[PDB]
Order: sequence, then structure tokens, then C-alpha cells
Amino acid sequence: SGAYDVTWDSVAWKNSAAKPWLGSMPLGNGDLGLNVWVEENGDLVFLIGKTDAWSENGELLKLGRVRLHLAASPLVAKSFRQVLKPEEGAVEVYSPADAPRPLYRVWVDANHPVAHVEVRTASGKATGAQADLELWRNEPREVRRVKGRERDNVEFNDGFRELRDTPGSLVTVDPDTVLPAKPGGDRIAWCHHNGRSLYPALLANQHLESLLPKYPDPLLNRTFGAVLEGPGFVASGDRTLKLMKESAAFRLDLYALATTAPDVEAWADDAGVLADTLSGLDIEAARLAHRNWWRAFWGRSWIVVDGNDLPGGDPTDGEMARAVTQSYAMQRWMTAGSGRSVAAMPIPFNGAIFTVGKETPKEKYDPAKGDTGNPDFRTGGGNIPFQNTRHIYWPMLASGDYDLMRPFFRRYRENLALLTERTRLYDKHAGAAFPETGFFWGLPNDADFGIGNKEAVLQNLAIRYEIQGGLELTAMMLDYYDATQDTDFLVNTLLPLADGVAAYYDQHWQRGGDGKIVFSPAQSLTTYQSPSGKDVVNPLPDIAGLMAVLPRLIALPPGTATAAQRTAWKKTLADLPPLPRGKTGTGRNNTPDKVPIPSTTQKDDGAPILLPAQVYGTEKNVENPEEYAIFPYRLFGVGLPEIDLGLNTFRARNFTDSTGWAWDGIVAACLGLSDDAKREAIRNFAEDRNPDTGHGPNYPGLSAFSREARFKWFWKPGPSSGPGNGTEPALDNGGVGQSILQSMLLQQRGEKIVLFPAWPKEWNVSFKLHAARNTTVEGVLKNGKLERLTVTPPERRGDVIVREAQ
Repeated sequence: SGAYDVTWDSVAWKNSAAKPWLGSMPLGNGDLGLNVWVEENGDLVFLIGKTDAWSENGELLKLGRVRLHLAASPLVAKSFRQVLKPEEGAVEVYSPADAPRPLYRVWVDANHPVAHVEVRTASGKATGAQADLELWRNEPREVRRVKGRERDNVEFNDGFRELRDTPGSLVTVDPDTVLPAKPGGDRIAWCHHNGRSLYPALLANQHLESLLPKYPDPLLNRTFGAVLEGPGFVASGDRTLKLMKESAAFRLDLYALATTAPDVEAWADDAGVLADTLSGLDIEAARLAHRNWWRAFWGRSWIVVDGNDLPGGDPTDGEMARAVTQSYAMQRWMTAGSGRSVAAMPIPFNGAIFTVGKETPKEKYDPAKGDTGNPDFRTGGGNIPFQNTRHIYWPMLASGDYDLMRPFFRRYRENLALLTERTRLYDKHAGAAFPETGFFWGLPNDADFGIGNKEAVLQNLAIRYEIQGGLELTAMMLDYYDATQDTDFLVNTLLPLADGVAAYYDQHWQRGGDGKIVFSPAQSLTTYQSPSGKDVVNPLPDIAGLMAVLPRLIALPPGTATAAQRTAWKKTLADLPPLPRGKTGTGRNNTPDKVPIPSTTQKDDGAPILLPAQVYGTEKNVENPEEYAIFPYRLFGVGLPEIDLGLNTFRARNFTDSTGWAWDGIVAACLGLSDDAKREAIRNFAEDRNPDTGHGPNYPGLSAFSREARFKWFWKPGPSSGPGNGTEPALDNGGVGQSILQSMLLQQRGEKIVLFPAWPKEWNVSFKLHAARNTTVEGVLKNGKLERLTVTPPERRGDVIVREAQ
């Protein structure tokens, strides 16, 4: 216990004086989250996040900010300690640092939509106290892109990316409402009510007006907010609580609620009932159940790495091992904090609900410039891009974090009916296609679709034909089902989605003369595009996905998949073109011995490799799509045939970025390349100081730690996410990091479990990870030797293959 705690020994740090909100700690219960900090004056401040606080603009909003100010500063000169305790699910502040009980104890109940702030003066001497609601959305705020200055409004272009093509080039951020507080009461309350919605105009632009009566508006009249109260407080204003009598021990309770409401009073009635109900619960019983929830969560799985004690080693290896261990845990803490949405909202890759900021003063605000510092901002806006989001969820399987995965699958399942009707209308065949990115309700945004597009093919070439996510989602769900053996999940979530995706892939294209499907028009992820409709033929990601997924669907238990489904899937499988293969040639910048960047530059003497497609043009991004057959689809890798094909492909890759969504490290682990994998894990989760980087001086991809935040695991986006400083935490970075470390330890080969496929011997490790058939593997490697291995259930031990650390 304490193994993952984060301890700070001072209120002061690099940005405390001018930007204390950059020194927050995150904490959540899966739906409600806080970013909490202590300012140099001793105030406790926190921003409030919620997974489903979607505004009229589709913007994910903070619920607000709260400031607690004791009448007498509670800090002392002697010492100070602020600690994140993940196994108790809490943040605690001690002053002095050795005080027996914390000055501030902050937690979000694992089991209820309430957060608690408990205060205890160290002297036991009573104090007055005031809590202020700090809302910044008090009047409508204009964000405008002006004709001569398109690049100036980063808030417009990046924070409202999905709306960038709105006619008129104006986004208005509607304000919030503070409810009148009851005179003499101990409660204040506030919320945001969506009085309008972008959804009807979007359906009309996308030729889907006919679906408007069938699927209700997902934004209109959505109302979300919170109630703040505390025993012994009185509302001295609608935005202010104060202690009536000085106290040495007191508490604030924050209850959060989202619903659909005709007005804020209706919302407030339901939220007051929620507060009444939950305030009646015994807080110590709630605290015990909260702590037990977190103890069990951390007992599901772990990876604890350290340097071994063999003479001749390098102490930096131990330093890196420990840093990697802490980072892996902090990623898990943030995903759990945001990963049990009450409304099937996937974890936002661009900051989850743990973004921070501080609004610029109204008097300084310029609508033509916007405000990227404001608390609601996130680079990339609110749409959910699969290429980033998949990396958050893949590692949850080996962690055993099935509950964190269900909202992602549920999101797609709830969108399936609309997207099936859309496909029926657009394409006049069965099935459903899921765009690479779009709004949470499943449709692409109008910028990617095209304002006034007379057709139904997406205008944006980056994602015009990219629908591979549906296949990859199906593969992830198949792993979930194999692990949990949850038949209800199989029948009610996996199968309808798999049915739609597989039917689309069977019906949207035509068989050619050889009887095999010709995948054109098509593209290979976002890197090889098809402006002509003919530039890309037979992309490897999609073909590899069908090769990996269709046999598994065909083999599902009797009475789940239908015999008719099996017949259709078998025919699709039998009609697949081959996985794209070829030889090395000249790649990007005419470099030799590479994956040929124009498909036509293969050299007859080149090494045999996988290709990103059978036919493809020049690159428009920096993905290595040919590697999809290694990860996620496990067609090649250590312990599988044609390992040299996989290795040649990896060595010949054109793109070698690290951190963010870059997934080279995962592929290296899948190929048994322990050194490559270790290096990438160290870049994502630590700092790579090793001299020969294959990268320029001061390459940003040598470390993913935050540039400016005190909680350094608020990852920064990787260089391949583009030029700017993005939004932190970039959870795709930490998701990739988890996949790398897990894949170094454990990989599945159908029913078999391969341990230590790419593990460096200099690292001792104690781990517990999950696998298919409700199996856990708990192992301890010391000085390169497996000292202990416990497999549950025991009969599954016979399916474990133990490889040697390298």
C-alpha cells in the first residue's frame, strides 16, 4: 500500500504563483471528476468535470469551479504535504506535513454521484469558512473567425473544430444559471440548460432529415449541474456558502446530476431530491465502501517494475523501471476516474474530464481571438476519433478493467440503429459504417461531411472512406467476450455491431474477375487517401481485420450467432483478396530499403514485406498501416509463422515518431523486440536520455510528461499529433504506454498465453494480468528468472508458454 501515491512537499512550485490551476491533481468516480489544488494563500480550489456535460454546441463543459477559503490561513511555515492516494481514492492535504489528520480530504464517492471536501484544523481551533461558486459562463460569449484573420482564433479552429465550417463563422457559448438559494438554507445550486441544438441542422445538411422524428435530439434540453451544501453552512448569496458558527471540523458535499429538462427549475427539483437522498447516507459507511471499491480495483491487476540487483547493471534502468511503474498506474487512475460514464460516453482522448484552465477576464476578451486558456477548451473539440480512442481501451483487457470498457462499446451499440438507417439511405445496402471521427451520437461533423455537400461521400479526404474502426471495435469486443464469457454482452452488444460492420464490408464493394472482393474506392487509415476514388486498392488494415475477425464470429457458440450469419461471414471470408504483400523499395524522401511510399517503387531485390495496401499513392500522414496485421490483429508476431516478414516490415517503416498515438512500441513488443519496446515504453512513461535516439536534438518525443503541469502524468500530445501544444492529459499516449508494457509481458495466441515475449532481463517485475476464459496470470521475475507463477483457474496453467527475458 502507498505504492502509487504522489506526494508534494510544498504549495509553491514553478507555476504556483501565476497559474496554480496547472498544479492540480485529478480524481474521479468514473462519471464525476475533480481537478483539485491548494493555492499559496491556503485556499482549496477545484474544477468539476462530468462525462456527459454536452452543451448546445456539442462542447464538453466543466460544471464549474469552487473555492474554499478559511477565515484564517491554515498553512504553517514548518511543512506541507499534499498526497494523491489512489488505493484510498482520495487527495489529502496535511499542514504541518506530519499532522495526524488531514487539513483537507477530498474524494469522489466510487458508488454515488457526490464529492466530499472534509476539513479539519490541525490545532483543533475553530475557524470561519466560505465556499464560493466560480462560474465563468455568465453571459453569452462569442467566438468568431474573421475573414482576414482565420488563423488567429485557435479557440474557434481547434476548440470548436467540428463547427469550423459553420456559416457565419460564429460560435456562441451560452451561459449557465445559478438557482436562487433558499433563504437561510445550507445549499446552493447551478446548472447549464441547452436551449438550442446543432443537431437538426446537421441532419438536414447530411440528408438525414427523415430520421429526425425517429431519433430524439441528443442535446436539446439537456441540463446538467450540481448542488453544493454543507452541514452548518448558510447561503449568504446564491453563489456563496459560509459557516454560521466557527468550527474545527466540517464538510462540503457536491452532488452532480445531468438529465433532460424543460427548464432549470425542473432540473433543480430532481437535483435537490438527489441531494436529499444521498445526504441521508452514513458517510463513514460510504467511505468504507468507497475505499473497498478502490482497493478491489487496484487488486484486479498490476505491473510493478524495478531494476535487478545483478552486478554490472546500470542504475538508470531501475530509475526508468520505477518511473514506468508509476506512469502505468497514473494512466489507470485517470481512465478509471473518467471511464464509467452514466451515458455511454467514451473517455475523451484530449484531456478526458481532467482538463484545466482559467478564463481570460471579460474586459480583455476579444471574440475574434477567442480564449484557448478557458476551462472548457480542448484542442480537437468534442468529437471522438477512433485512431486516438482505441489506444485508451485496448490495455483495459489485460488490466481486467471490463467495467471501464463497457461505455465505449455501449456508445457504438446505441448509435447502431441510426447509422444503419444512414447506410441504408446513402448506400442502398445492408449494414452500417462508422466514420473515423464524429459526434458522440455517431454522425460525422459538418466540416468533415461538407456544408452543402450534394452527395453523401464525406468531403474531407482524410477520412472519406475510413471505416476500419468498426472492424477493430469488433475485434476488441471479441477479446472482451473471450475474457468475460458474458453471453448477454455477446448477444445484445457484440453481435448486432459485428453483424452491421461485416454486412457493410460484404455488400459495399464488388467481387472482381477472380471472385475476390475489390476494396476500391477505399483508403489505408488516413495516410494513403483516394481523391480520385482509385488511388488505393485493398488496404491492409481492413483486409487484416476481416481475416482476424470473421473466423472468430464464425466460431461463436451455437444459439448466439445465427447459422445464416455464419453463412454470410464464411462467404465474405472465402472472397477476401490476399493480405497486401510486396518488397522494399524507395520510401519517403526517396530513402532506400523502405516500405515503398508510392506502391510502384518496389525493387525486385527488396526484402519481402507487408504493404499498407495493394495499390496506394503518396503519404498524407505518418501512420505505418502495413503494421495493422501485427497489432491490433495478431496475424504476425513472436510465436507465429513468417516472423521475418513481420520484422522486415517493421525495420522498413517510413515513420518512427514516439509518444502520443504512435504505436511502433506495441508492434515491437508483438515482434519480440524487447529493446525497441523498452525504449518506447520509456519515452511514453519516463524520459529517454539514451544518446543514439534516431532523432534530432531535443526531439519532443523523448518524453511525454507535461510541459507545465505539476502532475507530470498529464501527458502531452506526441509530435505526430501536429505542431502545437495540444491539450493535456493526452490519454492516447498513456494508453499506448500501457499496451507496450503489457505486450512486453503477455500476449495471446488464441487459447495460448505467451509470457515474457519481449521483456528486458535488467527489469525485475511482479505482475497480475488478465486473459481469455476468465483467466489471471500472476508472476514474479527476479534477476531474469521466473520465481513464481500463479494461473487462475489452475487448469489454464497448461496454456501458458513461458519465454525467456532477453
